[PDB]
Amino acid sequence: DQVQDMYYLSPMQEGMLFHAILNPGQSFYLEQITMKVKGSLNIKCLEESMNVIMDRYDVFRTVFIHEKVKRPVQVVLKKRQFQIEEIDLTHLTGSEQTAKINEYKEQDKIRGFDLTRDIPMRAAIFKKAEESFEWVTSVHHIILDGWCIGIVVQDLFKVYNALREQKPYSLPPVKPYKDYIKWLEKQDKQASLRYWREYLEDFEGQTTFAEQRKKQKDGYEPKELLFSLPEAETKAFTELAKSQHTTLSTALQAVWSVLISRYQQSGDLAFGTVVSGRPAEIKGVEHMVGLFINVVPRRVKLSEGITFNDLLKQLQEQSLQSEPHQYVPLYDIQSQADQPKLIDHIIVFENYPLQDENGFDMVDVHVFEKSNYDLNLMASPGDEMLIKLAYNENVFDEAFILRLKSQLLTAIQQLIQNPDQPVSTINI
Repeated sequence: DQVQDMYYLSPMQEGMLFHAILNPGQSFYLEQITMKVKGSLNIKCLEESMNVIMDRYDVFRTVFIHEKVKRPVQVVLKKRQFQIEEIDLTHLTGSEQTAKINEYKEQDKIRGFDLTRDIPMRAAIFKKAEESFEWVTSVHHIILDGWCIGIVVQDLFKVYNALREQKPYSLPPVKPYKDYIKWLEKQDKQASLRYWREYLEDFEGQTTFAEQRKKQKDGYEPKELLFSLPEAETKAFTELAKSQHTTLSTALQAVWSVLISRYQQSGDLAFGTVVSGRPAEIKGVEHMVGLFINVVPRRVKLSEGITFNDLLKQLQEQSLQSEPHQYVPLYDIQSQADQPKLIDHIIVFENYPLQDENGFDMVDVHVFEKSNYDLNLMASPGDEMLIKLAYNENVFDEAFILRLKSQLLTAIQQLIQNPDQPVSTINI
């Protein structure tokens, strides 16, 4: 028997499987990480390590069954042999190499995975010269969300550097993903839907930045504007969040709420927020690897005279309230609102972005994921906080995105200088 265990899918996994099967070739749920290596890499040993990781993390050994079954199940296989696709490009010119690697990345996006058979993760390493490699890893988020990859990479290099130097290693114990499925089977699914319904009671709908949306035919032209919050502002922003017993993520969502209240001319608004999805009742949940994070609606109410510190408190409390119900798929929430466009942009605060020795230099790490919203506000910590506006240029002009950058920066500065004044006083 190849099967170690078999159990049901989380609601989000089930939604993901259904949409993946029905929309093949479209890059859904696919993350592609490109690592450019400069230095010595022991590929054979890297492969050995990957297979240690295969046995360490049950999600990599999981496949899915949906045919001739009453309800889909995920099956953990006792052992699965991983193999790196190693490609030697050394006999090609530099332009040939790049074309070769882009060709691979483009066909890889279309290929996706057959979730009923494949390991939902693969790796190709391209050798371009003696000490230069390009290492493309693809993964399906039904087994591992984007905020988990770092954990796995860290363990992979720990195994790798021990194996190559012939040293012993030990790794901390990790709970299996089934433990999260078991936690989910104790939750009251109807109470969680009721939570979202009541939270969203009487919320009416909103096209964000409607007067700025280009009304063109459908299509996605992905663009990005990257910028940073200067260190002194970043410091004061962080101090304010700490002093108010909240997070940088919540503080940024609060500032964004003020900006959107002005464009929408309204005090009742919504946007999507990526939440961790990790239940505190699950001892050791921070070390688990699998699909946890979710996009949920954030609804913000701005009354007359509300201050920034008021807003920080309103959002911090609702985050905590929401925590037992973060497993509900957005689709099911939107159906409880008879509003398929309840939200149309999101805010993503990523504490530990993969994109910032082992005997080599990591020259660059780039992440690709397909875009599901026409505007995405993305931020990560640092001495100067890193902010990205990722948008669909077929909808928003670059000039408008640039105005949004200067408004966000001036709104941060003004709300941290006067966090106890009505946010209606801020000049944007």
